[PDB]
Amino acid sequence: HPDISVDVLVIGAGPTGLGAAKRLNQIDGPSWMIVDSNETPGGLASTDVTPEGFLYDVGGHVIFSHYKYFDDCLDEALPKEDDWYTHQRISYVRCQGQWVPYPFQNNISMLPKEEQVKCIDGMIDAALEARVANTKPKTFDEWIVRMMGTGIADLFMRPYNFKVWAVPTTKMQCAWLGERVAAPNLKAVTTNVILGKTAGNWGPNATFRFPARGGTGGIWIAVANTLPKEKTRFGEKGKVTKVNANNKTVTLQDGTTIGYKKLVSTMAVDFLAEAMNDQELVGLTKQLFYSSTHVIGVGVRGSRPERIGDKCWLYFPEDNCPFYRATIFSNYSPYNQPEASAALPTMQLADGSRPQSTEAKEGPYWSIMLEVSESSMKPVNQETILADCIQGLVNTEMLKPTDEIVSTYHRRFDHGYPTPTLEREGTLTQILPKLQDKDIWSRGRFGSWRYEVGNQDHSFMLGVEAVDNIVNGAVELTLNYPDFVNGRQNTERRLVDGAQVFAKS
Amino acid sequence: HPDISVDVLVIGAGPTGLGAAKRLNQIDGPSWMIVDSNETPGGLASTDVTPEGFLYDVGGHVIFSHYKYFDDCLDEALPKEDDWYTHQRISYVRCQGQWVPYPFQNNISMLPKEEQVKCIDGMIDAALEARVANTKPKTFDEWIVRMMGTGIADLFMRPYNFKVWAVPTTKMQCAWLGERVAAPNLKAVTTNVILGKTAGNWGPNATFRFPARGGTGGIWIAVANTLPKEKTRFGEKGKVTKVNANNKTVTLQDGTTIGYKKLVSTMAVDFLAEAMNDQELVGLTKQLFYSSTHVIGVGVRGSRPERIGDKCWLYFPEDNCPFYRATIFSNYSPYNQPEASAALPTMQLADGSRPQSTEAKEGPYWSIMLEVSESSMKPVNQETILADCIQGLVNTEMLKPTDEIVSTYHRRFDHGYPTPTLEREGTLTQILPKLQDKDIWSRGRFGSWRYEVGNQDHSFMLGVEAVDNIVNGAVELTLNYPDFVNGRQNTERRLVDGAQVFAK
Amino acid sequence: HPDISVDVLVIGAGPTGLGAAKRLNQIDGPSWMIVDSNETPGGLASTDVTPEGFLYDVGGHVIFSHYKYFDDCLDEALPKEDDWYTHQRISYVRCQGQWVPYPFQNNISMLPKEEQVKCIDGMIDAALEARVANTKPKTFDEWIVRMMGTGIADLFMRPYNFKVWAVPTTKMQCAWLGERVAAPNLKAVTTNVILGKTAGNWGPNATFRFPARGGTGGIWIAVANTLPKEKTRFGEKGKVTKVNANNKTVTLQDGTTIGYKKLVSTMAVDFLAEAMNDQELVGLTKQLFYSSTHVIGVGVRGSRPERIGDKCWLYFPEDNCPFYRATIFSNYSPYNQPEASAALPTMQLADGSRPQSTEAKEGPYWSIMLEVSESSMKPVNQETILADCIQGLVNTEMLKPTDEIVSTYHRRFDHGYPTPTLEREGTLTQILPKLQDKDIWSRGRFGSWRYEVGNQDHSFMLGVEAVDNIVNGAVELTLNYPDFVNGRQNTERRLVDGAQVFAKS
Amino acid sequence: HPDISVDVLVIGAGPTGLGAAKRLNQIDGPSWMIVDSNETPGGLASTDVTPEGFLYDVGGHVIFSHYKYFDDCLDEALPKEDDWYTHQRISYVRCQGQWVPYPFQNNISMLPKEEQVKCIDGMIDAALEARVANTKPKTFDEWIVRMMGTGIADLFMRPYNFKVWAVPTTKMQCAWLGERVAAPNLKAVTTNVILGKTAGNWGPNATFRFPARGGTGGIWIAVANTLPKEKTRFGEKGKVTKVNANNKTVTLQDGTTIGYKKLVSTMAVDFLAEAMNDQELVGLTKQLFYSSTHVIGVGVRGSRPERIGDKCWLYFPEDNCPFYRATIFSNYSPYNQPEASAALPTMQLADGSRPQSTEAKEGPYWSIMLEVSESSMKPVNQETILADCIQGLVNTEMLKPTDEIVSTYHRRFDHGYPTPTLEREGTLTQILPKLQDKDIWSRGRFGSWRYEVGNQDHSFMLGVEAVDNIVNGAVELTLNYPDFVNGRQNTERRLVDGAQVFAKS
Ligand SMILES: O=c1ccn([C@@H]2O[C@H](COP(=O)(O)OP(=O)(O)O)[C@@H](O)[C@H]2O)c(=O)[nH]1
Repeated sequence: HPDISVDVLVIGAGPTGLGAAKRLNQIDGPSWMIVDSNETPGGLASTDVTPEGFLYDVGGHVIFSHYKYFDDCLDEALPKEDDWYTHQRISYVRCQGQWVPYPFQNNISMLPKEEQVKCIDGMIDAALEARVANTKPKTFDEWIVRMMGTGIADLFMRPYNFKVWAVPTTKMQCAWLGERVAAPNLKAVTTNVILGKTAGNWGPNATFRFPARGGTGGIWIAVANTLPKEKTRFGEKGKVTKVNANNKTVTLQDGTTIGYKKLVSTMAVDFLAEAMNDQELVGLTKQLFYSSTHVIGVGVRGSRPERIGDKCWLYFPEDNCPFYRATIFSNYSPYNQPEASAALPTMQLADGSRPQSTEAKEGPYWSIMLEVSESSMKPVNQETILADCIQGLVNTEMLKPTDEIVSTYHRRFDHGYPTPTLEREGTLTQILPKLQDKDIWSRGRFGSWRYEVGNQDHSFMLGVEAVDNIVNGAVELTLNYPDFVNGRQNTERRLVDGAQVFAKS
Repeated sequence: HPDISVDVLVIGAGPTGLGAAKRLNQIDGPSWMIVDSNETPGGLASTDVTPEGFLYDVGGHVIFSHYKYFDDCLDEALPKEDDWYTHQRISYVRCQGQWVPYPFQNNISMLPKEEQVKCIDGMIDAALEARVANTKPKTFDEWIVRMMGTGIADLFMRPYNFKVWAVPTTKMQCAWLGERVAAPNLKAVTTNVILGKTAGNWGPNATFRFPARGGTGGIWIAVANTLPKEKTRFGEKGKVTKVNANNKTVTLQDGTTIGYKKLVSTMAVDFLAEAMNDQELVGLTKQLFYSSTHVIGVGVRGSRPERIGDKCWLYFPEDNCPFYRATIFSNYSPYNQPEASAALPTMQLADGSRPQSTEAKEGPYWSIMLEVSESSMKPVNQETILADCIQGLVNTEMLKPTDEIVSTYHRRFDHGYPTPTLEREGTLTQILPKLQDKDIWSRGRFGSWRYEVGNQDHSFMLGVEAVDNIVNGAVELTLNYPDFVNGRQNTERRLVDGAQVFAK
Repeated sequence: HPDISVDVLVIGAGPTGLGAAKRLNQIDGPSWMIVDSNETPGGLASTDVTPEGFLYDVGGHVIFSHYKYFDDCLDEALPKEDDWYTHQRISYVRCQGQWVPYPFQNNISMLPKEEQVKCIDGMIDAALEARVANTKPKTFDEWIVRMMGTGIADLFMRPYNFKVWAVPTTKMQCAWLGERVAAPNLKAVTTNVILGKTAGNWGPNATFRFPARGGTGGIWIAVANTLPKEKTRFGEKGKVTKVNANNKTVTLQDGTTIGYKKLVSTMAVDFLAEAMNDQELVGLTKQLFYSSTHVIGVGVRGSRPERIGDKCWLYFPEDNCPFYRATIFSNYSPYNQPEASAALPTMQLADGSRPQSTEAKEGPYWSIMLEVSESSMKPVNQETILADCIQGLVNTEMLKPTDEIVSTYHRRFDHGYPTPTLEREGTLTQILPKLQDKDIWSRGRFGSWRYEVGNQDHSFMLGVEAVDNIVNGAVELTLNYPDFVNGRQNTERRLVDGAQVFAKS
Repeated sequence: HPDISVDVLVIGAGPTGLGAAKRLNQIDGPSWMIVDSNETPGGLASTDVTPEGFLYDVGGHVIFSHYKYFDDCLDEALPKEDDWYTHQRISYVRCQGQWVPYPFQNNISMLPKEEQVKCIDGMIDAALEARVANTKPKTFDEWIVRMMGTGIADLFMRPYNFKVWAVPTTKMQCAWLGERVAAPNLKAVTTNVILGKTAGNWGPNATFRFPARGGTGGIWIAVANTLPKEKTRFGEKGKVTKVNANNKTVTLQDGTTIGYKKLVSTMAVDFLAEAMNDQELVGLTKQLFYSSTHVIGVGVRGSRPERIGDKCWLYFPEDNCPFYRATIFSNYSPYNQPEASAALPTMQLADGSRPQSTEAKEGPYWSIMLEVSESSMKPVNQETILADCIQGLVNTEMLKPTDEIVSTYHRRFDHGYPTPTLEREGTLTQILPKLQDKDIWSRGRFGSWRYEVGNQDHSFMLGVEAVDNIVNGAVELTLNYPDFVNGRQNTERRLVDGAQVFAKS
């Protein structure tokens, strides 16, 4: 007999695991428990803070929900109006020393004239071939050339996507992008070139809210707080070291054993294979691909420069900086960095030289969060990446050479993005059903490895829907039909369902 | 305060209502109750019998299940292997003196060559056009011609569908057919023509099962029997006459009042609006279109003729018979008609003449079930339709003039098919949201009026999913996404889910 | 027996007849003569002069030669370099207050933006449609729309062509336009729009030459002059009144009769039929359609205005003027109008008002030549047309209200354009063979009624080739295969052929 | 100064040279003469006879004319009705034991059902792709696949064409085939498949005439006979050995020199380059490609067998025989082989065995003429080719093993077909104009190397038109525009033109 027995054990307390927990807690039927090796829940949706008081999320995190259930839980956890800030998405792409509104492909109008001709010519060729196309594109690259043409492909899509995905567009599938990659309309785009008009509204994150305190991690801390504490085990005491799939037993680092009837595993599935000592699973998970994410944080002295303004996040396709994206993190909340009266010495100027004075001085302060991808196809020198990011901020004119840096942050996240490679699905349809036969629901950004349903809401609902399948025979819609859930408002499932209304009387 | 109060009230005990009831019974949470004006549950999935002992379903009823949950409930209701008979899905199209295997286009080698030429030319035109198509068809008619070409459309799908729907194909939408591209398989069709080959779309793995006893209606009696009797109210005592949606009160014919928190209504939505005395909904539901169904049954003396053979159901595009479909119902179960030793007098011969003798003779017997549609655009003379069907049987060479008819059956079903008109969705998306705002789940063949999710399995699951929506916040997939549920096997939901395992 | 007998009789001494005569003269085999009712050769390629000394051709006459033989004859006729002036082929379209360089579509950058948008959108439709087109257009109108799209077609080619042909574009065939595919050059059009530029289809290479003296008519006087005078009969003495086909006899005004073995007739075929008293051919030729041409000339005082500049001919699609084309005729040669020292009084101001003085003043002078079409489908008030044209010049900003007009000219030419109606070929394939069965070669702008080979060079060569068919069995390429002769370098036939080189030895 | 001096020298007296000569003789202006290294004119349109009395043309030669001028000359040369026989083309393709009516691709209906499926499927794929194609095929092979599909390509077009052309279809251009390779109509072909109908009327030689005596060579002997003998020089005395383009002098084998002003050369252009001692031209002509033709003749004892019947010529794509074509030469004229009363011993049986006796027996007789191609890509064993042909006749059931052969013929013609390679036009555009600038008209099947205009009537007219260009400035239409001359009735040029009629008066 194990030290503990539950009907449903949940491994991991990032958004996916917390979703499972919240639904299990709502249903209030089967016995359950949730573990995490980190004292603080949140996973990749956590927030660090530097010794100088600058917060950094794990790169640009912005909340946009496809589901009422997710909204209910966020609202329950942070109920007050002042718990949140609402923002309009101000996003641009850096091209030829100018800012082009996102998305690039919908704003050819803001490019130099020569590039406009190249881009429109390409789009015209794409339009004409699309008129007689009877096959579907097989790769990301093919999709790009078919929907946008060579000009936009060469000028932006190919270099940008390598820079973020850390693999070439030719290596990726194209079934994942319905809600990620705007397909430009030939008429609309040439119309906007003629009129000198912009088109900045595409996509589900054109408007967003952000938590007032604690960064994104504050959401997940607060959501986890609504759970019955005795059913949680966060910390070294919650680290899973072994999974015995055959005896339905999990063993924690400190030796505690947990018996389960059903397992919801949200750890990276490659890690799960290893913990299962299941060599067949290990070899299959090794066929999957992922990129690592470097997050670099820079804290800067001074009121917000006019050149920065209300910008939220910014894309960098070009080669004068190593990061693919920058977020003006100080625009998301005034509590993402120190108050103006906080005294901090300058650590260095942006040009890398030492400050004239070592004296602690006041603010105000603003804050830039940078992301740099890494993979076996795109190596990164970890020792120079911080300095390279800062010089890149100078190169791109985000920072003046004389700007004063009062805080820095660098952290590498090994599992950053699950790459939509050509091989992904062939591999997953071997992995998942083999786990499913053992009553293991492997779910989440790396639990199920599907980026198109890899945001916080998707993740949370992967957890919720796993529970709903386990208990109520629900369809795992988010897991198996990304375009379906992303294309509709999912209003049916609520934090209070009829089951609870009826049972209360 | 009403005589009875329940959390969820279910109106109607056809497949849809029985689905709601089965799921509620499984969940064993909220209180509930199911009513029907008929003593026998089953609705349009019920079965009649003539005084001569010949059963007739409400027209051809062949089960193809898209759902494990539905299978679970059928298996539970009729668990024994000898409760069912299995058959291949054998069907033909009657055309120009031939039984052409379905699908029609793969079998046109049976037609005269000159006709084959016109068919192939038309399908070539359609394939060339499909190659450069950049719009979807807007009408059923457009969809038909783009798939088949002119000549083939004119021979089968066009005239057949008018005889079925009782409205022209030019007046119907085509989204209900699903997302498949409307385009010919030119090579498959031309290949069979070149080879002089025929081929039906059936075989050892393309089968259906039919209940051994009581016809299709036997399934629903069995399913209903698994319910707690006290939570059902079937018959005159269960007829709903008034629905006060603001009080959430329903009034029965005998005067009994039922209070509910949520209503699952499976009656025809047009009757619901009348029962609600809601003038806006009456006006809206009166904008929907439907056809009535005449079911004609003919019992015949003799062993099964070779010309009939293993045929299951048959299509009639031509105008030498009024029915659009015939079913050799005697092929579905031996118990659909009397045993061979049963003695019955001949009522008439197939050509209408009187029999030589009035004496009762033995069988064996076989049985034909016919369907004729009726709408404002296609009237039916109820006084001659039986005789006209029987003449139709002679014209189509199903019966010889000498065949001895020993039983006849005719019944008209007012609400038979809900029509996928071009206007349907424009109307439904005003009716359904309004009923939803009043906590009324109107669901079913005429509850929600969507033919593409209008079979027994869809109907059942419409009731199941409505309850799952009410209780567990489930998505109503069958209701809103027919292509979704029809394109996959729905395995997740079971008669025994985790929740019931953990509870015990 | 007739008064005169020849092998080959040529009726008409316009370019077609002169071509026939030049080839007969070169061949110097069969006997021949050429007659004309006019003492001056040239036909519709003649030139008038006003009492004030302003020359006017019969509307804008610009030579583009497809044939070496035609070049040879023009050179022989006017051999000196100073017999010609050379000009670039400079033309514009008057549209919405702008002079848009030709071709119209490559220059829509001059139009307002919202209109550019509508033009480009329509041309995009046209390009997409052209990509899947498997049929040839059947009318002029369909051809226009397929080449240009709706918006651009509505701005220029549609209203302009109605004003030219005096019949709707929907009533004309399109084979006469050549074999080129009716499809947009979308990239060239959007590229000039994107670059905001203009560009006409002329330059140092795209030029025409124009006779230094006597207008276009000086060419044909000089060509005719190389003929043996005794073989010509020009004037009232040369007017044909009767053609007896069955007897092969022609009768002139003064009662003179000419017998022939072969007849080359260049008179309007409908007139030929009348002259033949052939009721059947009369009935057929009346089924042909033609427009009449009003030529209006305006002589103006002043040096050439800057706004006019080097413009040569100009197109007018809009209805603020009755003319479809204007020519800056004073730009073709300084001898098309009086020298600056010549003195003329002002007849009226461009706004119609009387001049302040009636005194004769000096120049310099410039000159405008306008064309107005007329047909049953489009009447012309011959009494107001001059004044309407002059108002048109003001409306189109060609003339200021103050401009001083010193000379006016108006002449109506009954057979002006042979119309390429949908019916034209069905009628001509009945007419020409019947004439051919009688050894009658009916050829020329109205001799054979085919606009696409209705220019000076085509006409001249129609006569040349008819003679060559008569004598040497040559194929009549120009007559029967317009696309062939217009698409190739016609260098084989020369004014001096082997036959003449060999004979003189 | 040279021994002889003429305005126009014609080298070669095959159809092309005789065409030149006939026209120079009709014009009767410039002096001229014609020379040939052979005493009997006719070139590749000549006829041999075996010692046993069996005639053989140089492979299947059948007369079909696009030109009245050609007709006039044949009719003048052989004016009597009994000089000619008229025949319906009866032509088949040997495929899988069956005779498939010509053209193969229009008679899929005669193939076995399984092959019908493969062929139609292929034609369906081709039709669908052709619906959206916007590029011309570049190679013969591409054209084949595009117009007929892969089933017919593999079954018939690819093996058959290598077998005639002696190069693979991938090496040839496709601009030459308008009148040679039928493009099948999907509806028509599948309709005949369904109805079991044949379609055997395609093409310009569906009906033909053949001279009653002397074989094809009889025509050119008779045509040459109409020329002034003193202007001809045929035999060793007329063999050109040297051409000096700069001096415009030709040297014959016997040392005779001839000065010309204009040269019409009809010898193979590669021979001309060598004779010119012009290394640059030799180098260019070596870039052309040609196949050699082996003609094999077999005379057979017996009345015409029923399996042969009225067959004219037959095609053999299969590798069970070396010949690409067989002609039933005895069907063309009763005078192509001996009378029935002639006694001839049996030389061999068709199975290869010697016959019993040397007894000379009577006929009647019939005759098969076979063609085998050869090139550097397709060697032929000359020592066995006769026996291989005869065994081929047995494999294809044309001859029974016991058939008695009474005469055999074999001759190799070095230049047989000028191959339409991809490179041909590029090379000819460097060759022909260079010769033209030296007053050399190189014309004919190997004079100008263009197969699409390589028939007897084409060749003749290339000579006629060259003279017409030289004397009268005519366009050389056949040479430069094969589809033009092949698609029209060429009726204008006659043996008696207006010129001769007028001068005779
Ligand atoms: O059934 C047939 C027979 C021949 N050809 C083609 O026709 C061409 C010309 O052959 P033809 O015998 O008419 O001319 P010849 O070889 O005598 O020059 C060949 O190269 C073949 O490719 C064809 O398309 N279908």
